[PDB]
Amino acid sequence: GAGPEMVRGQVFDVGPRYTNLSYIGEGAYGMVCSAYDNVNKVRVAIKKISPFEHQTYCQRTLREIKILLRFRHENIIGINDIIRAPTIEQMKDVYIVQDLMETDLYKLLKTQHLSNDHICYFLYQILRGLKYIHSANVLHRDLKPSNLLLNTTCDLKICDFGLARVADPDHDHTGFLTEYVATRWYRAPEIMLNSKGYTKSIDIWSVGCILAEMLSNRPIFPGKHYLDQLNHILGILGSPSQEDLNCIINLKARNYLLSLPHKNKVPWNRLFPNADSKALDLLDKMLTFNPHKRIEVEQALAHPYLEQYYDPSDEPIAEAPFDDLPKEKLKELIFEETARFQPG
Ligand SMILES: Cc1cnc(Nc2cnn(C)c2C)nc1
Repeated sequence: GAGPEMVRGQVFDVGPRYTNLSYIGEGAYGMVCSAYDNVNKVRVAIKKISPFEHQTYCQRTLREIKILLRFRHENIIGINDIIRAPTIEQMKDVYIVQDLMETDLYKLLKTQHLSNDHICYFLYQILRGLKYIHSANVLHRDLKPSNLLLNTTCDLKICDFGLARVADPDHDHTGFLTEYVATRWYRAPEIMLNSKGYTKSIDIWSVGCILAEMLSNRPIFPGKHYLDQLNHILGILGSPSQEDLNCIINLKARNYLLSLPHKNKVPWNRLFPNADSKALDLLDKMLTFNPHKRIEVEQALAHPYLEQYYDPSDEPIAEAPFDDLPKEKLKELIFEETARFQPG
């Protein structure tokens, strides 16, 4: 006989297939470990999910499961296996089995200086992954260094699709200071002004912020609270032009911007004196105030900075485009979506 494996006073019950566990880290509702896969004879990553108590955990779990099982791309993390009980009644936790990566960009940026060739390659793979996501009419909505995994040879995979949504550009408008879910430092200016984050331009902003942080090892706009985030953006971009204010029809939002003193643009090359001039030209185009003028993913890939990698024939798209449900229907939905990994 035998008993289930334990990590730090936690059931991490993945055996007999997955053994020899090491703690990696965690989040709000999951411990993450590596484990030796006895079938494929490789170490893998396993994330323990326990979402059946909160309906926002269930929504987020299901959304990501569905997206990652549909998606297939070298720059997007997949799901290799899902472990759960054979019945709904006995199902308490779900384990998601994924390729084991060495680290993430957040950890790498706190410890390592990136050469220009590393920055270039990382940015290429982010955008290549993002082209596929956007081609499926999906928005990631939470791109940040900790959601970018790296292997030992610096190949990059996008993870964490829990906040992802289908794009909805005609329902993007909202009022001033609308509360938002995604990570503050990577939030586009429009979120704080008049946007629900339903357009592809929201992810490009986040990629711009990540590019800036790769250049200096420091987040470019570290806001300490909701409206501070906009202070930081305007601090570097300067005051919006008359033309860009004219696109902001909502009066509360517009008049807030008109109330502020004039701020000068901080030149990119002053902020980043050792950066490649082409990297700073692309940065400028991704961190454009006005989301309609902001560069799109496919244009970013065609930018001179990425000419060593750019190859649209090797940058694939999705074959096709990709609520009020209680906890019990969401549990049934999660059970159903994970059925393909069961023995029999
Ligand atoms: C899904 C997933 C999550 N994490 C990893 N690896 C990782 C990240 N940080 N560290 C220290 C390690 C070992 N691999 C895959």
